[PDB]
Parts: sequence; structure tokens; C-alpha cells
Amino acid sequence: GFKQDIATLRGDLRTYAQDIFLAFLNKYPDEKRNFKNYVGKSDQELKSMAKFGDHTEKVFNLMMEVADRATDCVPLASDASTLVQMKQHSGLTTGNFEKLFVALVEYMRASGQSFDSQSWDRFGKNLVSALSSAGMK
Ligand code: HEM
Ligand SMILES: Cc1ccc(O)c(C)c1
Repeated sequence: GFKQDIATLRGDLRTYAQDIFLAFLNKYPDEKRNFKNYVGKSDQELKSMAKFGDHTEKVFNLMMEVADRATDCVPLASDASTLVQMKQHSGLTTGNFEKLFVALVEYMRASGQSFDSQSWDRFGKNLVSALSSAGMK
């Protein structure tokens, strides 16, 4: 289920983080309006860029902690308020998060592994709700 998937992802986190973020950017190319230094790069070139690997790993490190602190795929209000208040998220709306979790769920469905994709769909929907409640536009 969801808890085992956190452990699976954590066991190879930099590859999963990079591959899921690339699935997001490739499905939603307009989302590079928030990632201007990733324009004009293939996936293998992005994986060679220090902040791409570093920042994406740090994003997924925190995402896995928010998932681990959740109950039944519902994140803590304190985690939602952290993600709204972060200065690096000043430009963002809940639709940015919705698209990330659509891509993450599609990535899990396409894998041969027994990911609990429905739980990740719920977690994304519940994180978007918590972000909206905590004041993200
Ligand atoms: C649960 C989901 C998310 C988590 C846990 C998260 C967490 C983080 C963390 C930890 C950082 C700091 C990275 C660093 O400085 O090394 C960061 C920066 C950032 N996040 Fe988020 N984030 C999430 C979702 C999103 C989404 C959906 C977007 C936009 C589509 C986004 C856009 C950014 C941007 C633009 C930065 C700063 C630019 C950069 O670090 O390259 N984040 N995020
Ligand atoms: C959602 C997301 C994924 C990776 C990454 O580097 C940043 C900054 C955000």
C-alpha cells in the first residue's frame, strides 16, 4: 500500500524523483514557466545539471516525509501550511500540484511494480485540498 510505496521510493529516491519530475515536465511542457533553466534540455542533459538532481531530490525527500506523516493519505495541516508559506512556492497555485500528482500516478501505473496508485491519487487530491485550506490560490 501507500506506506510500503514510501519505502520503495525512498530506496532509490534520487532515480524515482528525477524520473517522476521528468514525467511531469514532459507531460506538461508549459510548467517550465516555473523552471526556466530546464528549457532546451533532454532528460539526460537535465540529469547532468547539479540543481536539477539536488533540488528534485530535496523536493522528493520532503514529499516522502509529508506522505509518511499523513494518516490515510491525508497530510498534516502543519505540512500543508509549510508548503503554502515557502518563499520558493510564492508563484504557485494548486493546479501546479494537481499536475505533478497526475504525472506521478501515471508513472506508477506504467511501472510493473505493485504501487498503490489509487492511494497516491487520493494523497495528491488531499494535499491540493489542504493547500487550498491553508491559503494557496
Ligand atoms: C509535495 C510536493 C512538493 C514538495 C514536497 C516541494 C518541496 C520543495 C522543496 C524542499 C524545495 C527546495 C529545493 C531546494 O532549494 O533544494 C522546493 C523548491 C521549489 N519548488 Fe516545490 N515542492 C513540491 C511541489 C512543487 C510543485 C508542484 C511546484 C511547481 C510545479 C514546485 C515548484 C518549486 C520551485 C520553483 C522551487 C524553487 C526552484 C528550484 O528549487 O529549482 N514545487 N520545493
Ligand atoms: C515539483 C518539483 C520537482 C523537482 C524540482 O526540482 C522542483 C524544484 C520542484
